[PDB]
Amino acid sequence: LTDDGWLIRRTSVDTVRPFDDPSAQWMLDRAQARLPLYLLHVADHAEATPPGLREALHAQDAAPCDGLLFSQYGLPELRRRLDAWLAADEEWDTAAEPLVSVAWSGTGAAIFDLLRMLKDGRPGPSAVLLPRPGWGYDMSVRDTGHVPVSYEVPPESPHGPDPAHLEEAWQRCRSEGLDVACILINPQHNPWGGNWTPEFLAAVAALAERERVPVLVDNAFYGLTAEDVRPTSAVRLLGHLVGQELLVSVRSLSKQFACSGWALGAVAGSPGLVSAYSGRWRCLREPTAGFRAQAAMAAWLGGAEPERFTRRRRSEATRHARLLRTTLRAAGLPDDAVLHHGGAPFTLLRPPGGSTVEEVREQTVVRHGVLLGLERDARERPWFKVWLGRDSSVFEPAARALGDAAAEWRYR
Amino acid sequence: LTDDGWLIRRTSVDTVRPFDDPSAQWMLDRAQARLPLYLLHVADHAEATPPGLREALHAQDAAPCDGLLFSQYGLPELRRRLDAWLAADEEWDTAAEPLVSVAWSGTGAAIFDLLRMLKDGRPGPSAVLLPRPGWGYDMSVRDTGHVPVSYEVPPESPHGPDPAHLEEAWQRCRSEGLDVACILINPQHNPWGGNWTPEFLAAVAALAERERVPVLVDNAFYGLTAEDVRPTSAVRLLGHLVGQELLVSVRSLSKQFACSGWALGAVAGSPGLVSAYSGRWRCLREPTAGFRAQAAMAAWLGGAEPERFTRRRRSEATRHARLLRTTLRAAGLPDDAVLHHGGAPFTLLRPPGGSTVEEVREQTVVRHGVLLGLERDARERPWFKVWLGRDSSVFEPAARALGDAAAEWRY
Repeated sequence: LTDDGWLIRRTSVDTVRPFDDPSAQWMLDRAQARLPLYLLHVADHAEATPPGLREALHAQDAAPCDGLLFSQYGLPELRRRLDAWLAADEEWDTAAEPLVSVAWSGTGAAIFDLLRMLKDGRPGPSAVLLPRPGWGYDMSVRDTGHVPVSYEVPPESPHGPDPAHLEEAWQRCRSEGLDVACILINPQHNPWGGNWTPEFLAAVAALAERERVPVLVDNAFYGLTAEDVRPTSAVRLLGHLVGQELLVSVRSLSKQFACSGWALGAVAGSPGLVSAYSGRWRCLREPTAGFRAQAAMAAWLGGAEPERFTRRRRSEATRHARLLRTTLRAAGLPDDAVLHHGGAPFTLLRPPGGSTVEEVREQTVVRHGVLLGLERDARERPWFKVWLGRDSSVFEPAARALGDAAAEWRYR
Repeated sequence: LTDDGWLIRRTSVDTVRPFDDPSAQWMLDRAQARLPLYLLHVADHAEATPPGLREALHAQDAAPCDGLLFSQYGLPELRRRLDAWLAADEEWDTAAEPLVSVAWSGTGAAIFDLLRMLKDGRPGPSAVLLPRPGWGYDMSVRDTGHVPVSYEVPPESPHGPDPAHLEEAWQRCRSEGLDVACILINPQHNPWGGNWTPEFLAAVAALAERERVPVLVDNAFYGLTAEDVRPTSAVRLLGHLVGQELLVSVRSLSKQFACSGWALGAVAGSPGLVSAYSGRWRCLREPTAGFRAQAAMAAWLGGAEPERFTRRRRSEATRHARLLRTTLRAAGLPDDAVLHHGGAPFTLLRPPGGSTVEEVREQTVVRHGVLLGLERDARERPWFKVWLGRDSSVFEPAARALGDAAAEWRY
């Protein structure tokens, strides 16, 4: 499990094309050739679950736990664990009175359900303010009936956007005649890894309060900052929006805790928004599924292994950022072509000048097995995105292989 | 476990109201009093999984299997398994060339994604033809931008609707100026338990072909007919629509195989519709989740237990329909107040005349612990729906309690 070929040979090889993105074939060809493959382009930890988690899944054989459950909020032993755990972990305002609900099919799907909820009763053209680049929010915005109007997040900024970026996007809503339905923020940001500021959050809150527009917080990486980076807690700083029906946060558990297949998460915030989400806008569409996974996670999350695993992941993200930096320096990259902000486990690489970046991307897989992400800034300048949150057993050889590849890159 | 109170005490008791339907409180009060509770209103088998299925989850510890998958169609070992299994079980037309895809968050959710895919590119008002009553299709139709235009399915018909019912619905689309986007059918029908006819399916196919409208088949209960009832196979009879991009079926595995929490199912049919569903209209919304559950179910489906479990469920459903008929005759109900058609595991009870049916429904829980479903026909006449697909360990005491309740009813 020191590389990722096994994952593609099992989950991608099929008698149908597994997806039509060009990277699908790059990954297949590398994996089927049984050559080392390193997937640094998607933020997963597929190589292992945390200690104790699979055991917790098996322990739930003690009682029947594979039927549908009779709560629109998820399994109560999980829901109340998340309420306590999130309030402590994110340092929620004790004077706010939020409601917490389980999401059991992915927080991207919870965002979709939240956005279609906010389209209800809105005949007029509507906008969602969202970061660009963002983690797949754009299609959920379009598919739920809104216009995506993005605010720029520069890759170079260790703190992500500034209020001026939000204002520019708001002014495009003004001139396009689009009613703003939601402001979506991602303070520990995928893909750039910025840690967003109280300044920016206050600008978001002021716009929310002025226009009566809810804020949607994606906290997937709140718990995965670098060791020397204290995450900005948007729910703490925006606590006054809870009682105004202007705040909902979503936070995947399966990302931080290396169980992406279980698709468990928390939806929390204003009680009207969250109760409407949970029943009307989620449980009419999907079943009350995930009984066993929720019970296993309630037992696991209530114990001692979550803190140990989180501390491990944050120490790895820090060490891997440092190892990538020195590896790429030894390969000949200039210091300023390697950025790591510590708000989420991503390192950003400026691709070598003058080559077609998609070609460099493919040749890195073909020649050395490493698949990186590709993002672009507001002027379409390309950046490679390197996910750092793999176990060291995979990241150490992946880093070495990327060092081999980057020595073939020309920096002038 | 010979009742259901354990399930409500674990999954409904909380510091928030679990849902605002009045039945939530009836269920809580009975369960929290630790008096026998029998949930016969939802088609689940929460009391137990089939032999070998939980063991299959353990066996998957042998390799890492809790990350995201790199296929928009689900885990290949499951998808391949379902393709072969469905083609044999439903006797698909060997001349058709369908595509099969895994659904991993519920087939009601797959229907939602299919319906919103069919709204794409349609500014004009559009309709979905659907049965009334149906299993929750109506809100997916509305929430994906269509107008629900229902065709009547009479509870009394052991074969469900006739072509005239479909035509009446189509004519309402015509007079309202609604463009038909989809015809949804449920041949082994929830809630009435009819087994729909080749006649009706032929009328559906003729309408689909004439108007170029895809058919969406819900086959949740295809494998759960009574012992003496061969299910009508819509995909077999509609095989010619596959190549025309006019057929998609959805089939939950988790109902038949008593693992509803795993929310695994199959989406199958026209390759353009199914590939567009799988990627564009599902994987941009949902993560490629369910690795371990899909792997466990693929392994389990490769053994001998699934066929044994299915035979057992069908035997139980048939025995339970018989036991309810005898129990309710002894309680004083007329024969025409107790219907079981055998197309799915439901018995229909006509409530006592002159009582308020929601009151009778509540009092049956309060006094005897039995929760029945409530449906109505096209003239709003009420019927209780009794789910039969529970283990006998639960159903036998449930039937005794329902007999006790029904003896208090006036016929």
